Amino acid sequence: HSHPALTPEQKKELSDIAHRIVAPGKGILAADESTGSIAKRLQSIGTENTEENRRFYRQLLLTADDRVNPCIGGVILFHETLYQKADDGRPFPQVIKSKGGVVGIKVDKGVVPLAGTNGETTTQGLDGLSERCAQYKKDGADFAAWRCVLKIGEHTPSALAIMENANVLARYASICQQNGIVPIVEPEILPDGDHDLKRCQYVTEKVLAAVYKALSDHHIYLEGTLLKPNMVTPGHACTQKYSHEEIAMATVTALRRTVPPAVTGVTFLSGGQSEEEASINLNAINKCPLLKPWALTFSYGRALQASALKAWGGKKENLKAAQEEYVKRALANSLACQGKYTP
Amino acid sequence: HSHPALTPEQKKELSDIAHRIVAPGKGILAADESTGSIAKRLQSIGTENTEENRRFYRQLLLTADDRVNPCIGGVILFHETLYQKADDGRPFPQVIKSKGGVVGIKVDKGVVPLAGTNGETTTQGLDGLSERCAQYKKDGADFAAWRCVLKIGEHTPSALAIMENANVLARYASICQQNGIVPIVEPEILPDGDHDLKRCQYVTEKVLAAVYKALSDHHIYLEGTLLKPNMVTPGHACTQKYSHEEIAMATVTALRRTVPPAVTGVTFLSGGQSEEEASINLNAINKCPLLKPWALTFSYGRALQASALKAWGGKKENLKAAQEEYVKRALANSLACQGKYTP
Amino acid sequence: HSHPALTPEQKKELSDIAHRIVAPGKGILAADESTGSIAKRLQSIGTENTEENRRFYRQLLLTADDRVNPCIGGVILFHETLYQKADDGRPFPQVIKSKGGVVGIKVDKGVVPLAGTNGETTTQGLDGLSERCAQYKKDGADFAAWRCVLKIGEHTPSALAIMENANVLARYASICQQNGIVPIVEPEILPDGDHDLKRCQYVTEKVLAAVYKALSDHHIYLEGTLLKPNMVTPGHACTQKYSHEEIAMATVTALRRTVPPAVTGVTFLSGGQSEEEASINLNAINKCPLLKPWALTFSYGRALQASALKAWGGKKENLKAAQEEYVKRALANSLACQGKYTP
Amino acid sequence: HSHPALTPEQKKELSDIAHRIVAPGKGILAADESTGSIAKRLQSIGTENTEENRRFYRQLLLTADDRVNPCIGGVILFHETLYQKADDGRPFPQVIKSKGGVVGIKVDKGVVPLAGTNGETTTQGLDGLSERCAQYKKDGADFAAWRCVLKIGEHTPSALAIMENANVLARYASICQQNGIVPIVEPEILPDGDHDLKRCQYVTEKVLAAVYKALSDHHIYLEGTLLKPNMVTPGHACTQKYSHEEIAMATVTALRRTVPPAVTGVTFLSGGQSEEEASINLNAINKCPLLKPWALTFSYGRALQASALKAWGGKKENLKAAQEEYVKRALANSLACQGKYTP
Ligand SMILES: O=C(COP(=O)(O)O)[C@@H](O)[C@H](O)[C@H](O)COP(=O)(O)O
Ligand SMILES: O=C(COP(=O)(O)O)[C@@H](O)[C@H](O)[C@H](O)COP(=O)(O)O
Repeated sequence: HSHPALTPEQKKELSDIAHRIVAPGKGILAADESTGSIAKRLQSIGTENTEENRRFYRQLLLTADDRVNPCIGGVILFHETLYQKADDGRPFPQVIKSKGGVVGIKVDKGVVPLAGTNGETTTQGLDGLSERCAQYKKDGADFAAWRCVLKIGEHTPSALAIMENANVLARYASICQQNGIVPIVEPEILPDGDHDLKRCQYVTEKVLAAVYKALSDHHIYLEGTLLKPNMVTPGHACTQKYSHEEIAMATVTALRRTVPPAVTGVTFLSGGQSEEEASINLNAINKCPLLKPWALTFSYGRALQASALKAWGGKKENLKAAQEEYVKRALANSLACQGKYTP
Repeated sequence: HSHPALTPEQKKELSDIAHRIVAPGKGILAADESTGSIAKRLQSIGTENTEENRRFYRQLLLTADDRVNPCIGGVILFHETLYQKADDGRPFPQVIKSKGGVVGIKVDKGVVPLAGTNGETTTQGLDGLSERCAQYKKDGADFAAWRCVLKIGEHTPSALAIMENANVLARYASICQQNGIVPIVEPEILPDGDHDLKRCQYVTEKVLAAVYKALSDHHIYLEGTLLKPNMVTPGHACTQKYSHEEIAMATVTALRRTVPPAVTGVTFLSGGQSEEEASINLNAINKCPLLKPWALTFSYGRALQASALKAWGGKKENLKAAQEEYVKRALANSLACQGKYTP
Repeated sequence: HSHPALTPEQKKELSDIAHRIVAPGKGILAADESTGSIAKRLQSIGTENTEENRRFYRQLLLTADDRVNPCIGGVILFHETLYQKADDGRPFPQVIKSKGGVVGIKVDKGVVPLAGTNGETTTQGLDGLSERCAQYKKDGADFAAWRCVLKIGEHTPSALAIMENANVLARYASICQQNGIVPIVEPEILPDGDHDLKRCQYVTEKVLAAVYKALSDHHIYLEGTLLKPNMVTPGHACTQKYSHEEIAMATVTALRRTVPPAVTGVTFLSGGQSEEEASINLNAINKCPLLKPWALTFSYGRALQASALKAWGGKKENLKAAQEEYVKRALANSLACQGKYTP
Repeated sequence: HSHPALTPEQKKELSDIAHRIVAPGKGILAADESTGSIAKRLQSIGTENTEENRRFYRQLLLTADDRVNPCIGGVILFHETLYQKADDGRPFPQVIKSKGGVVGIKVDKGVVPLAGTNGETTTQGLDGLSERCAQYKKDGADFAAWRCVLKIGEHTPSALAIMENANVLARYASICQQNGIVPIVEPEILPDGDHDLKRCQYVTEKVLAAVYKALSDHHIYLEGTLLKPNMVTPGHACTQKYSHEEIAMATVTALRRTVPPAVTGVTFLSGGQSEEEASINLNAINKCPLLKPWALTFSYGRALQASALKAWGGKKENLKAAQEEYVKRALANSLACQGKYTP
């Protein structure tokens, strides 16, 4: 029966925020690398994993010149970062906002093993999520991030994996919208394996269909949501080669038959793709002749920081050289999400 | 796992047929009134329900002048009719085809009561449907019709009704596509009751979501399908009044959050709407500012024949006057499905 | 909500019939071999597949001396047989009944291929099943048979196969109970393959769980039903050997964690098991130390007729020798379903 | 596919623990009243809600004379209590154990509102539950408690409520079994409302069916689990009166058609029933002529402490009088779970 989960005013707030993030030419910078995640980053460039270093590396990205402004409609931060400040004592959420970006916050607590499965998982973080979202909202966050991981293999993703992960994404999304936070559903399908393009498109189609059915069961406002899916590509170990147009067609197709037009936008994850690779693919996708009723932009992390982190190396004197690489990719991906990339 | 239900060639055939039916400005004429259905029609105009009369009334519609050609992309026939001929010994499927229309055939066998429910039902017709489709395909049919009925009330549509009806529509759709027949999924939600616009949009959204999840589970090719849903409107007995723009917004909205863009088209059912009423609403719908990734056309029966049948009255001398009323509505609805309706 | 599918009087009738069939020491004789099924039988013994021969072979079994009376609580017949008569012009349903047996009728119309699957199927026969059941009930039938086939392989039974087959079994069961016919749910899992005991128990557990969840969704009266499942055994081509106690434990276990105690009884199918083999296994099952809240009897066909058909060979003079083999197995299985078999 | 969630040794440990708790004549004492729960208790008897008072009241129950030993097979504690000690510095888990009881621990974190529903909820507590269970196991706990609340009303329990609550109970159960903790599934259906016995039995049957289907999907070992359901009774505000035999029949029936015989036992919750009332009903239930393949015992809180708490009143001098009332109810319920009660 009709028992509204959201009021017209609440729907407007969520829809407004969602559109802002994926506005034309705009994308998302994923700087939510968790503890163990960012640790490896700083490691690859002989840099002590200290809170100060993390605060510096983050400030480095969030303070890049204004050339990045029209390219970044949103940036995801980890809990720690959301409460750090720039050298001028300015809170990071303020830095981002001052540059026209929307502040996002990762609210999930990592994946957990699914018993009785073949190395499959689901993710936690629902406990006290409501009050957490109410706080984050007060502290400048307007959208959240929650990653679910699925993988292609012999008997995976299993029916349990798909069903459980889809249900948890809906619970998370539900709680988010209750606190004025735009939830970004992220049902990532690992690119690991030797499977081909077809297998990926198939699993993506099945997974995405289950995801939105769950979202419907939990009464979630699609307009006030975003989707962070994997692009459709062959396994990393696949022997067969495919073109950028082929993965672009497979991607848009898989999305066309599963993602309702009501969904405000799609912010792809680079999932192990090189900076250039992820940009070209995003461009191809936006070039696909088919009809796309939702924004097809980016939500990259490594594909946006790889070069930067490298140019940084931990040396403070390398601040400019590092930021230049980032602004470079941001500009590159701002065009791609418009189908104008031209390297 | 990847076990193709359709080949690329099979998908092309189905997609091609689907697009033909809903090509710009084109709609569908529902002349599949069954035995007891068409019986009441002929009754309302003091006319014996004889096979010859039915053959005449049908010929009357299928032979209207060429003004109807660009307006009719498809017409659904009942079994009997599919094997009848025009006065010139020309098979009806040939008449339709010669005018550029695609021939459709109703394959369901009516609704059956769902035990343990409050007057709810599901529909049968799956037995030997495959061989039936193979035959119909050979005899000129390219798409099929199967109607499922749902109704809004205290505890209806129940979870069983929605789940069962959605599953049967998928089985039907699956068998159709296996025989080169484009299945038109028709999950009609009766307009009966005193419920309002909101209640209808809610039930439509929930029902449509279940429908496409089932279609996905049964591996059906969305591009090779059409959707024949009810427009979103208040109950027939609703006290509150709504405008054509209001039902147009409620309709497009309900569709935007449930119907994947891959679906080639949506052919609305008039469901008790007057000829004019159904035309204006279809126009409003196509006028809705929102983004519509699928064709929003018509699949009317009464809203296309009401006046004709009346002008006919059984008198053969009234052939011209009758056909004129039909051509009138066909032209009226061809514009509407383009958002250009006049008064 | 509470909308009774059955009245107390209707539930009593169904429960009563169900208990009668599986009363202590009683089992079921499956003589519902269809057209192509019984054809091979008569073939193996150089006998023309004529209606008269079928009528004779059937009469041969249904007229065996009274020693079989306490052993047979029910016998399933094919449509044809249900309307045939014994040499004395006595209708077969009357013969069976006069011997204290309940008459059953197969109402399904065979399996159909499931598109998009690896050789998987579902079964049809729901069309006009209601009126069919009303007739059969009038003509002496009190319970029905409907076989669904599932098979173990790489990716089978698939989620579609399990879900579809479980739903159809529920629709069938629902219609049956509406017409005073006790439905026997038969979710057979082919023993084909080289899988082991564990794999079978696993699939059986998963399949059986889905079956009863569907039965619940369709509001079916468990007490007024029976279950005709496959025993838990290794694939026919399995390399590993198992004892009668091992398959008995695997069987009872798989049933204990899926079959609600409300289910009046379980009538196992022999599924390619030799006459002796099926008897010993049924005995072991009834000997299992675990707690069994339902009757664990038989519903054999070949395991009950193999020897008979052979001793017959088509020769009318062999009537006695043939019936003796049948009575032999019936007596053998009457003990087994009591755990008193005496090899 | 076959990917064992539990080893034979793990299954044995869980099954063993489960049987111990519900051994003949034994029941469970629910002393897991949370913070706000036990607060009201101490309030009703003018007693400051201090940790010392709670420690005393708990010690009071866990140290009752040995007459309670054969009556208590298990007792559930709240986190705090699990780490408190008796006056002799003996850890509570040790007190319980020394008396032959199994120690249980509530691991859920309360109910949370389900958005888009009519006051419906689900419960949280899955985050870090694994490590929590590993710790509790080390600290003497062998089984856990997790309460899900459902309620009967106009459109409740809704499909979302039933589906979500059933899935969370399965996740909880899954994690528990991975850490050698026997999970007790508690899908409580509030007795609030003016509904009758029939409505309750219906909802209980539907809810219980969904619960076990979920448990199956998550591959949980039924033998290593217990069920804490509500007895089937009319709403608290129901106008119609029923006998103890009537609710006993409705209860056993609802359980017979939903709870697999593999489930080791059922520990009913008193849910607002008076001490006497809960005892008589438990007796009637065990007196029901129907077949019960699982233990039908108790898991009471108020129905076991009501009189005690009252006789205590906070006064230390009232220790004996208080414990006597508890031992009284424990003895009363030990008989009831055996069908030998006799007021
Ligand atoms: O003819 C129709 C044309 O539109 P569709 O809904 O078929 O598309 C509709 O108007 C329905 O048939 C109408 O409800 C007839 O119901 P009836 O009066 O016979 O009891
Ligand atoms: O007759 C039977 C008796 O037991 P039920 O399984 O019917 O209970 C079974 O033995 C099956 O019909 C058998 O697999 C026949 O298959 P077929 O050789 O014709 O290809």
